[PDB]
Amino acid sequence: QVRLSQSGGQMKKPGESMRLSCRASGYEFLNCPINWIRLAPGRRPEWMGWLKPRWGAVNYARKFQGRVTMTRDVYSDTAFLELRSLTSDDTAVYFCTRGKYCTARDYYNWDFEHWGRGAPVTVSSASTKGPSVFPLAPSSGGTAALGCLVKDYFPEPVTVSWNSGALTSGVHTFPAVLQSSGLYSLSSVVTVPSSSLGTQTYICNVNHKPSNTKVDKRVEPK
Amino acid sequence: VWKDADTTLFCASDAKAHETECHNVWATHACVPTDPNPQEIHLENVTENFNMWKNNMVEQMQEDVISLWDQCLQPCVKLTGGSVIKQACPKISFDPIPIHYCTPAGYVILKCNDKNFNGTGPCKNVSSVQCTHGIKPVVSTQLLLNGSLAEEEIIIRSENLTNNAKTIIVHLNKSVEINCTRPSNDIRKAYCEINGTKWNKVLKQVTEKLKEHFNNKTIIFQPPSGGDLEITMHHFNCRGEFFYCNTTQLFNNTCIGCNGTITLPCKIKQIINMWQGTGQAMYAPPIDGKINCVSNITGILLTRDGGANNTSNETFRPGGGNIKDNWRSELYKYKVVQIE
Amino acid sequence: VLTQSPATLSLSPGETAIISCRTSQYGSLAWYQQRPGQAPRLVIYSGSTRAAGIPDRFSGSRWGADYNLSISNLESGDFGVYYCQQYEFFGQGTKVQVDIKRTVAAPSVFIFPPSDEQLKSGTASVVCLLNNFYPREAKVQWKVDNALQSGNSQESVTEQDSKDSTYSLSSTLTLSKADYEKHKVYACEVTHQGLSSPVTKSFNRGE
Ligand SMILES: *[C@@H]1O[C@H](CO)[C@@H](O[C@@H]2O[C@H](CO)[C@@H](O[C@@H]3O[C@H](CO[C@H]4O[C@H](CO[C@H]5O[C@H](CO)[C@@H](O)[C@H](O)[C@@H]5O)[C@@H](O)[C@H](O)[C@@H]4O)[C@@H](O)[C@H](O[C@H]4O[C@H](CO)[C@@H](O)[C@H](O)[C@@H]4O)[C@@H]3O)[C@H](O)[C@H]2NC(C)=O)[C@H](O)[C@H]1NC(C)=O
Ligand SMILES: *[C@@H]1O[C@H](CO)[C@@H](O[C@@H]2O[C@H](CO)[C@@H](O[C@@H]3O[C@H](CO[C@H]4O[C@H](CO)[C@@H](O)[C@H](O)[C@@H]4O)[C@@H](O)[C@H](O[C@H]4O[C@H](CO)[C@@H](O)[C@H](O)[C@@H]4O)[C@@H]3O)[C@H](O)[C@H]2NC(C)=O)[C@H](O)[C@H]1NC(C)=O
Ligand SMILES: *[C@@H]1O[C@H](CO)[C@@H](O[C@@H]2O[C@H](CO)[C@@H](O[C@@H]3O[C@H](CO)[C@@H](O)[C@H](O)[C@@H]3O)[C@H](O)[C@H]2NC(C)=O)[C@H](O)[C@H]1NC(C)=O
Ligand SMILES: *[C@@H]1O[C@H](CO)[C@@H](O)[C@H](O)[C@H]1NC(C)=O
Ligand SMILES: *[C@@H]1O[C@H](CO)[C@@H](O)[C@H](O)[C@H]1NC(C)=O
Ligand SMILES: *[C@@H]1O[C@H](CO)[C@@H](O)[C@H](O)[C@H]1NC(C)=O
Ligand SMILES: *[C@@H]1O[C@H](CO)[C@@H](O)[C@H](O)[C@H]1NC(C)=O
Ligand SMILES: *[C@@H]1O[C@H](CO)[C@@H](O)[C@H](O)[C@H]1NC(C)=O
Repeated sequence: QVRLSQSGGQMKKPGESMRLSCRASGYEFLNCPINWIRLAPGRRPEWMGWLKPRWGAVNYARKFQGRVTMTRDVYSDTAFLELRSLTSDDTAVYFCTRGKYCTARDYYNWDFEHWGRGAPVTVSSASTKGPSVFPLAPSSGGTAALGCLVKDYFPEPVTVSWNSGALTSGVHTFPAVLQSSGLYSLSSVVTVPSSSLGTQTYICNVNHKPSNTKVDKRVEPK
Repeated sequence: VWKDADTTLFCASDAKAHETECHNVWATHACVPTDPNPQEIHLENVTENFNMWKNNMVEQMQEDVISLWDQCLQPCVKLTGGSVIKQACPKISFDPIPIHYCTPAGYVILKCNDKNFNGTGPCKNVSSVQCTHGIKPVVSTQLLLNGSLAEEEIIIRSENLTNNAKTIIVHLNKSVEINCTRPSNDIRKAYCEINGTKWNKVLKQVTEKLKEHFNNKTIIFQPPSGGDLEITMHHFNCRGEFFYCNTTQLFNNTCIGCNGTITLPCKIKQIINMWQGTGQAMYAPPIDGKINCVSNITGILLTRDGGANNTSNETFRPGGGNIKDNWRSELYKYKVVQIE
Repeated sequence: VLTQSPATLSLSPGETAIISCRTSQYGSLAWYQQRPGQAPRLVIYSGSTRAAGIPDRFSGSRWGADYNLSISNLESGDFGVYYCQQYEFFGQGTKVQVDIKRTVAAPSVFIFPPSDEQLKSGTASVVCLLNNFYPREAKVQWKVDNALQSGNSQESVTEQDSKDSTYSLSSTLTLSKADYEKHKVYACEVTHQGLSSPVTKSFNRGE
């Protein structure tokens, strides 16, 4: 069956360039164009260009001419995309696509039935940074709320558990938000009985794999 | 009475036994003689739909030409995958001859005699033939060589003009010679001469024609954006040698000086990419002595820049990389139908 | 070229969603569905033709330049964002989201002062939690010594809880340590459909 194996996402700074590969399989690679499309959250999808693997003929969208390059390796059915002179506008999820109608006699390019898993590309002048984990201590119906504030980390994602996962009831971890500094920050709260603030111990396990930082932040009443 | 159908066609030609040229021999082994007195019967009050982009004749011609090259243009080594199959690499006397395509019993070819017919849609001057006109299987990119000309005006052909994925074939109504030479005594460097005035007048006419299918939008030509040399350059065959020509000067937007003789840098390659499918092929070093091919430029293969949001421009670039389109540029006016 | 509407569409399971797309050109129009964090899936092409694995519930129709995609009997999986396409061009997208209906539930409101540890870094974040409420619309109003705070904060909301169908919202007001130490009374005022009157949870700095 038709499978578009894409290379993973990556982290970039403005001015650098990026390279993405997409391995085709399950069909004759020369029969039909391969397209590249980027999707930025809250923005109109952008077709970048197609490549016809036979001669490597390309058609690049006006917007990208000069900056983009599309090549392929016929001997291994792999397609390649390079995007140069990156800015923060190039932050999107880049896909490779192939239409549905694909035979040796004819094709229709634009009914994209087959997509790659995606490759999230983020372009920011922010460097990788471990998060600072600050307590949200409770005070004094009969329930108290406490939590972790996970501030100033780059990039996504960060993971939060409570009491090493032994506490999952009444837990709300919020979608992280992008501060004007460029760093991320999220809060994770949990509701507990008031008759436990002095007995049961509450620890917020924050793990941020990119910077390789783990924090076991104990939240206790001030 | 009749209905559209796909059958197995047979070929006819004027190949002679005394001619030892490769394509000629191929035709003595594969074809019957050309019908001495061809009868073309006209159909009255008949309108039929043609579709050059859906025509099995193209497929058959493709298989034939693949066979022809298989027995004539035999490369020294073929690099597949994978393996590297070596073989014999003789001198090649190759010069394409007209081949007629003919229908077996029970079938018949319908032909469109409409002058400005673009290849798809209804035709109202239909006639019946038993054979196509002579068609030289000339394999080339960007430029269509030694083909037939449009009988009236320049014609733009495309499965759908707004689909940038679709090739655009420009059919000229007046040809322009291209004179390619490789001197005697670097034995790979060659050149191609074209009369600037003629070519520019023609190009002017195709831009002014293209402008009609784009609601008075400014039309701009540009060099290819990428791809193998076979497609980024004018690629063709002459005297068994494989030529590649830089066609930048051919698509100069300003020249509409620039009216003398346009001279193109060319190169003769021994390592080429096979148009048949996947794989590179190596050929023996070029023969000695002056090599010269004079061809008629009859058509142009274009590709329109997509994503052209806004603007008052439309950009076109030469080639065009699917040889089946070379065949379509000739077979556009025919379709096979079954009787009863 | 392609104008797609409406921007957003909040609907309950069972209802029918009607997304529209206006063209100015012609040729095969297609609809795609993208679920949060997954690759888009072709849903319809030629304006009216379902793709493989697409059930009868999805259907498309046409009138001149106008194209509709209609999804009847909405279910959890269907929610996400939809795109129309004509050749290389796409629409702005339409976000279709799930709101399972339930009885109105007022927010539990909690306010958290900045930790000493954070203050030591020379910055201060005041956090206000609105826990388990319905419907999703709600307003948070920051006040610093009774002064209304416009543009000094950020909100974040969870998706609708799978178990109880409620929402939770977190609002964070950030300030320089000096500004934080300039004022005394930090209040969070919440208005919602379940509250007969706005609820203000608050605290005094350094107590
Ligand atoms: C690249 O491909 C595209 C198509 O993929 C080519 O675009 C079109 O080519 C043809 C030939 O010019 C024309 O196709 C049209 O198809 C219609 C049928 O579609 C169905 O849906 C219709 C929806 O409503 C449409 O028709 C009603 C009237 O019945 C109009 O009021 C309304 O505005 C819509 O146009 C159904 O109504 C219909 O039953 C079908 O089920 C035809 O309806 C349409 O008729 C055209 O001609 C009529 C006069 O004969 C005229 O009254 C209509 O308004 C309409 O123009 C037509 O056959 C399209 O004209 C054309 N594109 C456009 C302008 O839509 C494209 O040409 C090709 N590119 C190139 C360069 O070749
Ligand atoms: C587009 O279409 C045109 C024709 O319409 C093609 O042009 C032909 O090109 C072929 C190949 O280049 C030409 O074939 C050659 O003809 C020559 C004729 O020799 C003349 O002079 C000799 C004396 O030297 C006379 O005996 C003879 O009668 C002629 O007057 C040959 O020289 C060529 O080579 C021959 O000799 C060499 C010797 O080494 C051998 O290797 C060759 O095999 C061969 O025997 C050759 O035969 C042909 O003349 C052209 N036609 C015309 C009339 O112009 C284009 O090729 C075509 N373009 C493309 C891209 O397909
Ligand atoms: C080859 O084809 C081209 C068309 O692509 C021919 O050029 C065209 O010639 C016709 C007349 O034969 C021109 O039409 C005329 O224009 C004038 C000017 O307004 C008008 O008075 C006439 O009524 C008529 O409409 C047309 O402009 C011209 N097209 C272009 C693009 O220049 C050419 O004649 C053909 N050549 C051969 C050898 O047949
Ligand atoms: C070709 O000409 C026919 C004439 O009816 C027209 O309908 C069709 O749109 C044309 N096709 C193209 C793409 O040139
Ligand atoms: C082709 O070009 C060569 C080299 O310039 C020239 O000698 C010859 O006369 C030309 N042939 C024609 C037909 O113009
Ligand atoms: C070039 O082409 C024109 C076409 O009108 C012709 O008249 C002229 O003689 C040619 N000139 C040259 C440089 O050979
Ligand atoms: C063609 O010519 C231009 C200028 O003559 C040159 O810059 C270019 O590299 C040449 N080759 C190709 C393949 O464009
Ligand atoms: C759905 O599309 C049809 C066809 O254009 C349109 O008439 C109708 O108004 C659309 N649906 C709604 C609810 O507007």
